[PDB]
Amino acid sequence: SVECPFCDEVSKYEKLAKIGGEVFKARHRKTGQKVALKKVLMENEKEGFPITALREIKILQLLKHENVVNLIEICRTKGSIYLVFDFCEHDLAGLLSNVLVKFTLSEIKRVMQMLLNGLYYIHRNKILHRDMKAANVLITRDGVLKLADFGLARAFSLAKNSQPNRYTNRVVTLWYRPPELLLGERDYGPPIDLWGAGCIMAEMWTRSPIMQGNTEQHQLALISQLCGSITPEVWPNVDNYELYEKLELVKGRKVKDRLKAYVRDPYALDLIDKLLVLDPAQRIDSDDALNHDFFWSDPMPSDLKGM
Amino acid sequence: NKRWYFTREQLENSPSRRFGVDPDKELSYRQQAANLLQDMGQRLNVSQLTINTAIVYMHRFYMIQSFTRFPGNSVAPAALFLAAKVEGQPKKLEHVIKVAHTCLHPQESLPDTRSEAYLQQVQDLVILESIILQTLGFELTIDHPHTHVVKCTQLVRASKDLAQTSYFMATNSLHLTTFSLQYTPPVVACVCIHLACKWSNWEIPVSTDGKHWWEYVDATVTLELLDELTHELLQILEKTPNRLKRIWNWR
Repeated sequence: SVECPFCDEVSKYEKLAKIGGEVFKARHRKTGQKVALKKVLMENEKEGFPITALREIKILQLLKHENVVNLIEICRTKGSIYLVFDFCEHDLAGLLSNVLVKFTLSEIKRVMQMLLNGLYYIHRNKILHRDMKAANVLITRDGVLKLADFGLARAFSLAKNSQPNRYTNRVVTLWYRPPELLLGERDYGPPIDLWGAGCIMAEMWTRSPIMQGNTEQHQLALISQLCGSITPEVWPNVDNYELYEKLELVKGRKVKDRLKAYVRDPYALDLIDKLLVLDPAQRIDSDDALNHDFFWSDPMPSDLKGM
Repeated sequence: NKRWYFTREQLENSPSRRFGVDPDKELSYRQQAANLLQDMGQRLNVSQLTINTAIVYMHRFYMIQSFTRFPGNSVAPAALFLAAKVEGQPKKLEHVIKVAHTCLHPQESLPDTRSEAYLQQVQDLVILESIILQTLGFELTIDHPHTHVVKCTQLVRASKDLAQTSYFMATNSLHLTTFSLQYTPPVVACVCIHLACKWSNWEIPVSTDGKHWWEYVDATVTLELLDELTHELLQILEKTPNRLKRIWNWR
């Protein structure tokens, strides 16, 4: 037996149920405190401990914020490893799909405010989440929103000294994946996360992912039927991409028009329009979005506890 | 935040001491692990930062475990494999194992990469990496004095020379001492700049106020401490053959 002061055995927790990629809900055996246990998958891993897990851990250990999921500790098994997180009862997908659930404008304001605040926080810390979707947005029993699942997140940098960034391009789920990525961009930044937020905002009313593509080409056509067509006029330098016309695009902004039915409030629609902006550099950022008159109107943001 | 910092008394009663290893012997075991890490690290073509990270992993690992139980020659390669993954310069498992083998046994020749023996040492490495991760409680993000050196040198408008010598002091401070287990990286960085100034016969002008330069780097630092730690570091440097030669002005 070897000494192990700083990695407790997961036996301190009692496994209750697969809520998830193996995710278990569990209960601390002494305090009753609820947690989520995420086991580290070693399917093959012919290179010791998975570098991606090292990465995710480094990032979770960095990010400590009210609207970001909280890694409590790492547990061993005596061999496997489990990431232990503060437990969250609900997740946005489960709520947006359950018809027995209804948001007022005020609580929706509240949701979007916590979400944009989480993004602002992770970006201020030089992290890209890269997996924006409703199912990665958690909500605790007391109505606090938390961003989860950083297994696809990545640190970024101030890419100067004339050497553009070479980040991975096949990142973020298709329905939430921003235009930049679909054209093969590798020098992208925080705006990719902001784009998905757009899709989710609309999802608060459509109760369903606004843009569901078969393939990437289907995603781009579908995206175009809402946001207009790509053009060096709308998006200066768009030309620069090797897949511009080489991808059989359609020359052809019904964005505010197609959603008027679901989302009633003008400011909300304006904000969604400023999130779902084609040119990433012209796309609203988390700071200005939090500032949008949408959060500063009569139906002010309200807690969710109630519901 | 004070989990991996120790008092001199904590350093005296290390796990290795408790198994009959002299202070001096244990210190020697540490210097040898750092030497092996540097050799392997150079051959694998990782950065000094990665070697350094692996060295801190090692230093901390031996505040929890005993050398009588875990030999430097086993822990070093795993620590380096891990540090290379963590610092974004991943080296293949077989690769680190091959280089480890040539460093430890220059005259032997690699086993059949098909043998039960080789398969077992690959599995031993993976196992040791898991043990290291668990001893460190998966706390893998390490801060080095070098970061603070860069910043501070500029903050005294030092010659390129002086800056080069300061980084050299920092790296040797990792190989030769347990400063990383006792003092924060910014403090160590002050120690290194201080020794570098004395060694280069450089003098940092008293600030316009009457505030010393180091006061802009870490508030807890005092001249008494600086002189004590530079004397300690300098003493071990004098015991290391050819080491000072590298920074000795030969003109």
